[PDB]
Amino acid sequence: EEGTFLFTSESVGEGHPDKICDQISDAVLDAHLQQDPDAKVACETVAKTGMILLAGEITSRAAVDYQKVVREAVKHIGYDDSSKGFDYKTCNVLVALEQQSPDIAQGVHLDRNEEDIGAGDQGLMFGYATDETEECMPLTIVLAHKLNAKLAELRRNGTLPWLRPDSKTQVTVQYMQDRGAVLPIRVHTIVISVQHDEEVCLDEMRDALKEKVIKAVVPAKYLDEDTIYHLQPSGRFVIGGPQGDAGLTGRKIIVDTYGGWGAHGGGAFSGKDYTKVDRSAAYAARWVAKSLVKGGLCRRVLVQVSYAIGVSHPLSISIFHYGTSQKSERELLEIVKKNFDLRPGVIVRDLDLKKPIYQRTAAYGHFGRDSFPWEVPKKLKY
Amino acid sequence: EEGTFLFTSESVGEGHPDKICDQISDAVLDAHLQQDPDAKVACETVAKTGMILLAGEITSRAAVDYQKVVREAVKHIGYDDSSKGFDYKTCNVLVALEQQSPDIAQGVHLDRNEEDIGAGDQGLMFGYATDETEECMPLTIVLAHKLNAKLAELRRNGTLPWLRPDSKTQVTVQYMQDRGAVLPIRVHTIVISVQHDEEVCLDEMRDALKEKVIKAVVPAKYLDEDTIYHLQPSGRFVIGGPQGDAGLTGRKIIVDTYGGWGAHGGGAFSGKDYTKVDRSAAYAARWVAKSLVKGGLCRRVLVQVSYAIGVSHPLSISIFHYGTSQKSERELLEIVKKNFDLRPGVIVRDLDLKKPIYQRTAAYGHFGRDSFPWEVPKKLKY
Ligand SMILES: COc1ccc(-c2c(Nc3ccccn3)[nH]c3c(C4=CCCCC4)c(-c4ccccc4)nn3c2=O)cc1
Ligand SMILES: COc1ccc(-c2c(Nc3ccccn3)[nH]c3c(C4=CCCCC4)c(-c4ccccc4)nn3c2=O)cc1
Ligand SMILES: C[S@@+](CC[C@H](N)C(=O)[O-])C[C@H]1O[C@@H](n2cnc3c(N)ncnc32)[C@H](O)[C@@H]1O
Ligand SMILES: C[S@@+](CC[C@H](N)C(=O)[O-])C[C@H]1O[C@@H](n2cnc3c(N)ncnc32)[C@H](O)[C@@H]1O
Ligand SMILES: [Cl-]
Ligand SMILES: [Cl-]
Ligand SMILES: [Cl-]
Ligand SMILES: [Cl-]
Repeated sequence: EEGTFLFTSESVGEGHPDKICDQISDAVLDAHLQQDPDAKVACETVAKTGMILLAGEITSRAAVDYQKVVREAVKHIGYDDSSKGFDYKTCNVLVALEQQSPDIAQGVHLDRNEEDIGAGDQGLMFGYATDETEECMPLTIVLAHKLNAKLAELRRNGTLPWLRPDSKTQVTVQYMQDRGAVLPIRVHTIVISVQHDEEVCLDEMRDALKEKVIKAVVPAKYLDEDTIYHLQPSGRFVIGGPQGDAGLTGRKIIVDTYGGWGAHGGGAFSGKDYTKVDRSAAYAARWVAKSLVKGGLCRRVLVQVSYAIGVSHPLSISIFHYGTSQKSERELLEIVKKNFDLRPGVIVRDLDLKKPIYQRTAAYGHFGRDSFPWEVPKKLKY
Repeated sequence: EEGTFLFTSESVGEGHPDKICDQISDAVLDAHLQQDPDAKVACETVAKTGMILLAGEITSRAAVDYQKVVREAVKHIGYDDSSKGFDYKTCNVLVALEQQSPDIAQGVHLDRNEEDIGAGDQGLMFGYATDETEECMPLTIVLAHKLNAKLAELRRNGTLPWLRPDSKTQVTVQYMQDRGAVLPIRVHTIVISVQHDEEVCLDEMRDALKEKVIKAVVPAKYLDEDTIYHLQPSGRFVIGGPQGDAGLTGRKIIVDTYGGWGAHGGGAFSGKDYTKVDRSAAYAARWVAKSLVKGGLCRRVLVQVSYAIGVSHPLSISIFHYGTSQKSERELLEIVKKNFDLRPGVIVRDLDLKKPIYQRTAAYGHFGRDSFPWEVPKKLKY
């Protein structure tokens, strides 16, 4: 119908090779933070057949056993046997980690008061919130994440023992306009691809994916006789994980955020401590956006911030409310400036960003879940 | 003023470590395509001190000397001596490349007519165009790219011989609304950080960056006494390239596209042949968007497509014109469907995507430059 449109988002499972890397990078970060809350961490992970490589820069007082940390993360994901294509017990773990560049350290944080630490890099970051779900997230990405979580649940509980950890999902929703906001109408198309054992047949998989995965996740009111299902569309997915496709940290940044809604500034989250504004300022911007929506000021909002390396205050803060506020964007920006301090050395205090909770963020999206500090709205004064 | 806002985009130079990886990945792709136009290539590159690692999946009839291809790419970028932190002559080149998964091959392209080849993965992709510049790109990202290009020019011509290849820039523009379109007013803030030799002092660098870089790129009509300049804001950037910061392919996807404008579906471009719709469908979507703007149908437009692995036709196509067309989005979508075929096996023909031109795309953005096929608008019939 006129005024309607389709929009698609995707998500991936815990054993998707890029997500393996994000989780390992954040397991490394958490291990450092457990011993040194001020650790400077920039840990990239690369995964291919039989290999996890850590590359990057860490300056920390912690003593971290990288072999143990990496292998325990892979064990948790479920890659525990050569029959599955990857095994935490027997893979190669290679480490190419150096100290943080002293030139960066001197320009960012050396001899600086914590509240006045400089941004760890330049960059731009966005925060988004939408009233279309209680958790202020787009329905497309929420459903896509939940489909992957359901696969992992049914794998771990033994219901569908042919499942393996590598999966991808994609959800297309038909939306209608509503005064600048968007309203989901129906699910138009669902894709699910998941790695599987050599014995199970395609028809058994497709039936299970429809009846035990989709129907257990997606409300029936969104599904109808016209909904299109692409279930195991490649026909065979026995080879998977890093053996099927190289993984790298920071290659699922749209899955990690809003599924394509809002906007993205390009920076990856995993493997980075709070001085890297790619993560901390994106978390703070989500917190601002969600606070504006939960505060009743907007129904939908996009916030941009930006930084220069070594400079503590943002270079720019901007807000767009899609026509969903009675207040001008100028007024909302004044409210934001009166209620939030987006220096990284203040964000760290407000969002408790030295705490080792980051591995938990590294699958199923960083936003919309589990009442992390950036998901608890701030009560606004104005 | 009310109705105005700030917006920031960034770009990076040819020697930025992530961009080094993109360029190497596409040098590898081009080397394969020179000998085997049908090569299946998924080449990731990782860079750290003294190391280029290639990881991924290639099935090809070509005989490629990876040592030579990698080292020649690094030579071109300018890393030719240990004094600069990296040297093509003496770095380590490690290769962890396997064949493409046979399970992918059978589901995507084996025994398929070329026009009916399946998408090489699921995913979503966007194309964007804006009439604010002749090349239909946002001014923020165009200026940011041009600042990095100017640095490389002045490095290569010996004017500023203290420059090294690793650089980043960022441009904040004040915009005003214009009937759904956006109109740039002035440059609010510029950041430039660039790697340099041990001898040159900060004041010499800052003066040169203002007088010989910014003033040679940014029209004076956009600069005024209030413009803020953050030039070498870290104070020291002698350590750079992969030694200062690990690089990975596909970690500059917003730099590669629209600088944060429009939208992004998450997929990286470099190192991938045309069957990977992350690249080919994003290129085709840019071509659609630019064709609509150059055709006079819109002033600003965002196109989304999406795919399932193994399926040739897009699962969804959607268009949003920001209120800048007299035609409804429904009508524009009908025009697009009548004029474009977004199957990957047709895109390859329309955009000549077996030709080895990809290394040229891998710095300074994939869009808005050099009349690549996706930048030449299609004449639309309706
Ligand atoms: C008066 O009330 C409203 C409420 C919403 C909108 C609106 C909208 N209407 C629409 C109507 C018919 C057909 C297509 N579209 N379409 C979109 C999109 C897109 C949709 C499909 C392609 C891709 C971008 C987006 C968007 C999504 C992600 C990232 C960036 C932008 N926003 N958006 C909107 O706000 C307009 C007016
Ligand atoms: C009637 O004519 C128009 C023309 C343009 C707009 C408009 C707009 N007005 C605006 C006015 C005052 C203050 C802030 N904003 N602000 C934006 C933004 C953003 C701006 C700053 C934060 C981040 C997103 C974006 C956008 C950019 C990148 C990615 C996604 C969305 N689009 N956008 C628009 O279209 C509205 C009406
Ligand atoms: C399709 S692979 C990307 C293309 C691949 N690099 C190549 O060489 O063609 C991308 C992701 O899809 C999933 N995948 C891998 N093998 C697959 C298969 N046989 N069927 C469906 N999806 C698959 C995995 O999640 C993988 O990380
Ligand atoms: C600042 S580094 C990212 C943080 C880094 N990984 C760490 O360990 O803190 C990101 C990019 O900024 C640039 N960069 C590196 N050293 C820098 C310095 N001393 N001053 C300014 N920018 C620098 C390079 O382009 C590099 O790829
Ligand atoms: Cl992927
Ligand atoms: Cl949006
Ligand atoms: Cl970077
Ligand atoms: Cl935009």
